[PDB]
Amino acid sequence: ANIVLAYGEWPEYCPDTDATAVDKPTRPDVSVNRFYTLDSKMWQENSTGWYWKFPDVLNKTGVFGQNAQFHYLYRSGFCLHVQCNASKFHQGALLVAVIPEFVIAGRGSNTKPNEAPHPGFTTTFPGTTGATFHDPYVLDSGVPLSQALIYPHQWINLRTNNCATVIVPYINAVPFDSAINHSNFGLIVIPVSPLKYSSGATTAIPITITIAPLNSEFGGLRQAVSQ
Amino acid sequence: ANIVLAYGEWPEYCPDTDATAVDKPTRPDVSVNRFYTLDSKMWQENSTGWYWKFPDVLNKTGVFGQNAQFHYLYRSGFCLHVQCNASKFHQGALLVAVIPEFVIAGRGSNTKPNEAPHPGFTTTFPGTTGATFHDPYVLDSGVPLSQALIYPHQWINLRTNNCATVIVPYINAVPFDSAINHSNFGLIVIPVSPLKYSSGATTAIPITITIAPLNSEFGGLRQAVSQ
Amino acid sequence: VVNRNGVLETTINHFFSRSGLVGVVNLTDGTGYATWDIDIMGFVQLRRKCEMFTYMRFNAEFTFVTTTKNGEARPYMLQYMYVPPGAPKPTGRDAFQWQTATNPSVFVKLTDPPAQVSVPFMSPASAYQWFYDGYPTFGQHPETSNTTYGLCPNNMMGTFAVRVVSREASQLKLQTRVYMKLKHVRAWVPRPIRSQPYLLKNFPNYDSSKITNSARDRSSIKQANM
Amino acid sequence: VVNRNGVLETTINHFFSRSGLVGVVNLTDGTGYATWDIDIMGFVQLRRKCEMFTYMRFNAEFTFVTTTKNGEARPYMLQYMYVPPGAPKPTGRDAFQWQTATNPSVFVKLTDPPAQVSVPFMSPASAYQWFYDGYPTFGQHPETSNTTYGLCPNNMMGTFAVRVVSREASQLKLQTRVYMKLKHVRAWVPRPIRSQPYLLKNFPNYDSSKITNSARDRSSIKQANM
Amino acid sequence: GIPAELRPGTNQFLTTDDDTAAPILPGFTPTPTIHIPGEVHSLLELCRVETILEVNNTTEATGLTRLLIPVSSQNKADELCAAFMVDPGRIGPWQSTLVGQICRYYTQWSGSLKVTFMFTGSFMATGKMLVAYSPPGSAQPANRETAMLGTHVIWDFGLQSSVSLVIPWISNTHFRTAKTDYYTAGVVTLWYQTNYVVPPETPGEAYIIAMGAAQDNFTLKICKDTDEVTQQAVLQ
Amino acid sequence: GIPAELRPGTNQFLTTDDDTAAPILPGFTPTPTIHIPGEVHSLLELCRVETILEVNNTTEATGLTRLLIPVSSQNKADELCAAFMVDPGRIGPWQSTLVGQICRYYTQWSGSLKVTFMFTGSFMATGKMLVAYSPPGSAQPANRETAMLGTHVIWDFGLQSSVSLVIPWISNTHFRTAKTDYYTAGVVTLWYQTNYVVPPETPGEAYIIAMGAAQDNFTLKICKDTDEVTQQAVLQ
Amino acid sequence: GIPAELRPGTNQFLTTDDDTAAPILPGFTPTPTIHIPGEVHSLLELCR
Repeated sequence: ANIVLAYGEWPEYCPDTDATAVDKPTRPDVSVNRFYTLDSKMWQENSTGWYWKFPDVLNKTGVFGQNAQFHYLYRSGFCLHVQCNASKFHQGALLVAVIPEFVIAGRGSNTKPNEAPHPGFTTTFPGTTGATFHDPYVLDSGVPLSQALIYPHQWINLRTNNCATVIVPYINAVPFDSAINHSNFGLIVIPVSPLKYSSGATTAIPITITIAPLNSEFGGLRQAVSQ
Repeated sequence: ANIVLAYGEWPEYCPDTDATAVDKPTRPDVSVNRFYTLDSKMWQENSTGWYWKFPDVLNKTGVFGQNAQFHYLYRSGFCLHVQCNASKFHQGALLVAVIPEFVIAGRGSNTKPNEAPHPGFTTTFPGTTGATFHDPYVLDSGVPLSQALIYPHQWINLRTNNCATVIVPYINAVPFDSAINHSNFGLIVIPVSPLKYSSGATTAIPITITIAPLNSEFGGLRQAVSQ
Repeated sequence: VVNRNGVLETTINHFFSRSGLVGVVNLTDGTGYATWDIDIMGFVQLRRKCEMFTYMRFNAEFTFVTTTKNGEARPYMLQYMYVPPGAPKPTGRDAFQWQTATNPSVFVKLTDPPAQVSVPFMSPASAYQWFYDGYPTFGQHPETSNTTYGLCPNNMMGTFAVRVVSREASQLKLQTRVYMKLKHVRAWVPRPIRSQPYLLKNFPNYDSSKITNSARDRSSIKQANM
Repeated sequence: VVNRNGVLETTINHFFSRSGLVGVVNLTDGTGYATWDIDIMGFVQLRRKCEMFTYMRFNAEFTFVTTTKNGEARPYMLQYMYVPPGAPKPTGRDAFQWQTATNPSVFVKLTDPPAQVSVPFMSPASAYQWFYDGYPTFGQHPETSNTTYGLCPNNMMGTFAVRVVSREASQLKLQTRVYMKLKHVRAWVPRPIRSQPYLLKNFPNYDSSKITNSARDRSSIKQANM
Repeated sequence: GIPAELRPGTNQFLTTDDDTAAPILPGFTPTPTIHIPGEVHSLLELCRVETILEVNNTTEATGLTRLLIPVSSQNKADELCAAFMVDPGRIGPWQSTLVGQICRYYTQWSGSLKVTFMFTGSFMATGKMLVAYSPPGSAQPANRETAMLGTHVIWDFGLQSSVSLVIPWISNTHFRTAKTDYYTAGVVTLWYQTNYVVPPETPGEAYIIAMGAAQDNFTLKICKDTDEVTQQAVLQ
Repeated sequence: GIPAELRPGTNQFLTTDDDTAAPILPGFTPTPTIHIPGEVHSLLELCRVETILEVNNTTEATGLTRLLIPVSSQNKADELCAAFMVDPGRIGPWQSTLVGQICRYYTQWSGSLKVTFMFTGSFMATGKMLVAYSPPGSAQPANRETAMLGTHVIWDFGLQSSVSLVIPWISNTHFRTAKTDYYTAGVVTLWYQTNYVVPPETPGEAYIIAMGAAQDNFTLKICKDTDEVTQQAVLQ
Repeated sequence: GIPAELRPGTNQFLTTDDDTAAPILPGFTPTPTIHIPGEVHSLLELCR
């Protein structure tokens, strides 16, 4: 298909006039700006969807992960590539969308905040394997799925294409941030149209995610902390 | 006599800068812009008057009627011609007037709107045969007849003339309108001076109406609805 | 004769630019709120003046004068809210509608001067029209209990709600009078000025069994008494 | 078609520049003072409007409207104090905090018009954000009673205290309503507008056992009723 | 701030005040204006339009007959047909006209007036009439010899059906008050100048319609609430 | 000092007033502004983004299936698939879209609309559809022969998956009110133009996703409080 | 006189307001200023 540039802006280094912390940042730029492949997901007849919180999915893999957990401040953009292919006799559709500041809501009917339910840490920050949607219809947050087209997004329609690519810059209210404490955005994949085929067709359809962290900056060097 | 141009303005097509609905209108302009003759009325010694609500009198006759009930929006001006002749020994006078937005009032003394009397549909929208006046003195609406000379009008004085012609443009608060739901103006004919003659004179005096819809526009084409 | 008499007083703007009684709203605060459907043909003095024309386009100025039953002016806080068509109508003296976040409101004391606001021309059409010959719907339009023959849906402008801003019931019987002034006026198609007494707010009905003559009767056509 | 319809009403500044109910503070004066934590997601009408965006930067105008239980307006003096983060919180109706020497304060009568002040953009970050995906601390973040997952410490702006300036107890039950208006607004990253009912002030929780449909149900897909 | 003091007239709501008020909807753009015919800029454009007088405002006439002045053949000569007062705000025939209704909205009036008479009969009937305006000073004239000493027009029937009589505004003050003695402007009378003459096989009775209006120099002064509406409750 | 008097409108707190207030912190310098992507200058930028309609808003469908219109093979020909109203502020499918939610914040709306239909099936399936907008005047059309007399598009399946239907704003007033009779703009219908045809070893059912949006000439008028929030207490 | 209306924020005493007040002693001339060392223009000179 095409390539989506989120908000029509390329990622870039934090410039003059926009920085606050005063020390020279590091830019590895070849060993961190590369493509990483995650383990895939089995798309089945009743799968609800998956999500990944992004400045933690790569937080433990490679030179990027080592830089992230050695430095205290981080900033970069991303390139997202979701792959899923089937035969010409399969049918379905997936919505792939990038949600900045994707805050997961607790699921319960307690009106007193003291004893109200809350998601556990892993559900909020799944890591490399992601999490599955409990209620895809309300985006697991109380807001409708239908309007998630306001976010930068693509469709994988099995009769049209088999890849979805989004290029996204750095979105935050501060020029630099901690990559262990804050997840800048989440990536959601949801099958709004179910997967269908006939007997004799392959039943094992995988969905794979590959990401590239463009324009990586780290600062505030100290010992290595990851939690 | 002469010809009355209502408010000193000729009818015209809806221009640029004044239109709202965006689609090309139709202009038949030869098969709708022509003269139609209605069946006449017997003027008698105690006739009270008649009226016609005009964007429905022609709503069921000819190509104009077919266009009106096929299209949802309408706009045009009119030319009105009333005919009545008698001998040189007859006497009388008729007032012919055009009332924009001629709303017929209910006749009763009920002060609670829930159970107050109201005119039926036919009395409000008579069609091709018209309706007769119950109280010509109050114009069937609670306002005096004497001041109906504020409207564009003519007199048929049997000793002076035998025709009355009014040319009237489009009067409305919106550039286009529905011809099945809204009657833009009504035409009233009332004998303020009674008809008198002597024995041996003809007793059958008819009154006839002929109309021409100038500058016809229709829009919003769909199926044919007439109610 | 070199006449210098003056004709400026006879213009439409000077004829229509004067406040007049438009509405009266009664509150008991024993419900706790009152509502009023904005419609200005409820009082005859302004109605007769406005119905001399078919089409009228203007801005307005609304003044609110609130008092009690005895006429006292004890210091209380009142909220005036304008609820446009579609918006939810307040349901109690403490409901969630009264935290007006998009709706306009005026907080005013009973001891304050009467409140005064400006209103623009708000019609989906190009002008307000008091006479609409027709129905606002495709249908059957029954011949017995007709109604809906003079709706003019281009004239529906929402409601006005008034409440007492208080923790609980204040036990105050209030009466607020709404006065409207027309500004920047234009008019089209003059009509005869009504001679018959009014009967309904939204319909032109008149008593046919009792028709009043437009001129007072005199004894003979050869005198000059009446 | 030469369209002249007007689009100025649809801007962000005109959409957000209208006062709305933000807080309610109850005082008994039987303690002698009341406090309120400044946080404006306590009422749903302004919350739904503000949560249509991720980042928002603006100045504000705060109006205070104080009444009694019955609604009377007896003449008393009240002190409104704003206590920024870190500053000591007043402990009594006569404590040493009320001699505000660096803190801002407003002395206002119950009989006066509602008080009105201006507030700038006061965040250590570049914008206020209502959605903060993360924790404000390096730690263990337990998996049972989590909390602190949406703190956004860049949004903590201090408290508001109100007292009756008097020699002793005045025996007055007061209620002050705080209305906020946004001015000079900028916004970033629009989001879906919430469909589920709100449950908590600081969390986006929703009732999963009772999910409301975003569209009302109709009988068949071949009709056009709902 | 700026020192000031508040003057008498503070905190008053004048119904006819000309000030500004706070807008409720900022940034608002109204519906665009279209062209509508029949625009009105003053009431004086409406005072000049001719409108029927209810001269036959008696008990016997009801309905449309109140607007018809009968004219038949006489045999006593120099007879009187009709008479009415020329004050437009006074009760009587002028109450049924538009200029009268508008003059009822004001306190003082000035200028000349016009009355048009339109004859309705057969083509064969003919006659002459004397239409006389008499300024104030005495009762209504008792004969045509007295009535012809004032302003008048002699009108014969023909192809043209109507005649016009101009009442020329003979007053001492620049304005007159609509019954607010020192006012009233005189009386209009209508007399048979010769007769109503008709051939055989033709009706012996015909009608005349009168129509009243203002003139170029007409003007009004001091707006007021009219006295032709009535209030009893709040629904009407 | 300077003489003055206080006018009506004194001592009133208008929620939509445009005035000045006293600053609390003099000499204050805020945090400097950074560049953030995705800046929004008006809601009209958001009305133009396509968003899914809940057309299958029935009792049987719950969850994501409310956004899927089923399409299978017929055997009765010229059959009807779907129908819905085109008023964006009305209850129904448009309630689930962004332009509908924003239109619920205003009183009047104007301009054209757009609906995109996206076909989801196998590469081998094919067919044709008739998507018809009908302006007001009657009930929903009962057959394709009636429905094709209005505005319509004939859409065949292929490499391109979606089609667009523009609802062109045929009205008499410059604005329409979102249920505040004289409004509602007509009905959209979706009919089988030919059929749904598939080879063997392929599912016989597929889905269609509809997505609604505004147009360039769209505009809104008179802000108001929406009717999709509810208040019961003060913690939410 | 000049028509006006009074706005919210009337009759309030803001502790950090920047306005004028009426002088109590007209024509007053203070004691002349001498040169004193160690003048301070901001607290930031003392933080350093």
